[PDB]
Amino acid sequence: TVIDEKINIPVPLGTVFSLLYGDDTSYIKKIIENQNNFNVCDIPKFVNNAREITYTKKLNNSFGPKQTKCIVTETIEHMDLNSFFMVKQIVRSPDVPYGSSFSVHTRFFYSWGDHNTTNMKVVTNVVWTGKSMLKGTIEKGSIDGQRSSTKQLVDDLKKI
Ligand SMILES: CC(C)[C@@H](C)/C=C/[C@@H](C)[C@H]1CC[C@H]2C3=CC=C4C[C@@H](O)CC[C@]4(C)[C@H]3CC[C@]12C
Repeated sequence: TVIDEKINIPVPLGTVFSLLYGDDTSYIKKIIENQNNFNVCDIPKFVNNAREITYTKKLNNSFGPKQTKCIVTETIEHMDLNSFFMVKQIVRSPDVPYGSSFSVHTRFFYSWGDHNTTNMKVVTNVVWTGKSMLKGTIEKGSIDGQRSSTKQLVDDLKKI
């Protein structure tokens, strides 16, 4: 469930918001392009605190499909204008075994830190809409790669 409990971003809350979710989508597009993905759509601005992002993810697993599409729903859930905000991703990947029976939900918690730093926690969980003996492989499939995805995102986020 709890991917990363406390990373610290040496940049203010409002700028981390702008850098990952601002109306200039070029940073997040570079971020997303760096996580083993291709055929990335043109990254939309948020409208009504929601935006859709599509791409194909290359997989190196035991023997999944070894690539799958991803239809990602990204929404800004909570905005306390000074102390914290939170973004929630719902990620569908129809091409994998038992796709359309689940989605991956990841919450990105960003909070005002000391001398106006930003610390983030990342929490995910699979929501199920169908039975599947694969349940516990997908569940730890989601957690495992999300762990990797967060590592690249904070790795690229600090560089700038
Ligand atoms: C045996 C097979 C069927 C197993 C391994 C399939 C695992 C899939 C479902 C996993 C592996 C990589 C995972 C994956 C990696 C990284 C991210 C980035 C994150 O920001 C949203 C979720 C997302 C997109 C997830 C979704 C679920 C994926 C695509």
